[PDB]
Amino acid sequence: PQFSLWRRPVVTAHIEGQPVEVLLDTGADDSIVTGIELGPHYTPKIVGGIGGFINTKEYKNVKIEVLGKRIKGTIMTGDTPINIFGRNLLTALGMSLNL
Amino acid sequence: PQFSLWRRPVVTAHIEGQPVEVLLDTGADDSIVTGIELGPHYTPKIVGGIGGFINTKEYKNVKIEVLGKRIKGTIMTGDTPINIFGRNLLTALGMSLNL
Ligand SMILES: COC(=O)[C@@H](NC(=O)[C@@H](NC(=O)CC[C@H](O)[C@H](Cc1ccccc1)NC(=O)[C@H](C)NC(=O)[C@H](C)N)C(C)C)C(C)C
Repeated sequence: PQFSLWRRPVVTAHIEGQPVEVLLDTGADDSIVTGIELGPHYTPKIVGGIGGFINTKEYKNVKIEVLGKRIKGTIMTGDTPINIFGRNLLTALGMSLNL
Repeated sequence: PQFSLWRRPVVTAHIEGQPVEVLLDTGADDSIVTGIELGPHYTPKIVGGIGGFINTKEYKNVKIEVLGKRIKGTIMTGDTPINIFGRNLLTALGMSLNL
């Protein structure tokens, strides 16, 4: 898998069985997703960026299958315009930015 | 170079001579920076981010020297909390996201 980046690096991930489209973001410290409900045990958290900050619901031990791999990881749920797979999951997949 | 992503892929860039700390961002289609002076021949653009939109001044063909390569591209000036070098400049550098 190599993303040349001429187009957004989006891929399909299965987060606890749900297919979700996701952007591979090296500029994101965390992974935020909308549209999937992961349940009642989470930690309110806040994440910020261009535009401001949003409130998120942080989940642990989330089962995700992306690019042919199955990893367990932390996902945040919240008011996001696009689903993001941040650096915490990209390191878990062994993905790297190269020049 | 290879940037594994255990820490933020922040690098040093010179935008028309001016140095600035920049985040190489695959989740950014555009490059937005702040604290750099540019040529008042800009066109107002709007840029969306996590939780919001900010007012931007768009400059075309700005000369940039980053990661030892000289490049040219559109950079947006705005009150961004993080200086971002998006895909328009990453592709120009020849960067790739790899698994
Ligand atoms: C916990 O600490 C934090 O929250 C840290 N924040 C971060 O790490 C945040 N990183 C970030 O906020 C880094 C920026 C992200 O990569 C977003 C992703 C995005 C794309 C499209 C639409 C919406 C959002 N890109 C953008 O905002 C770019 C400028 N937008 C665009 O390219 C538009 C869509 N053309 C994440 C929370 C998303 C910190 C740097 C403040």
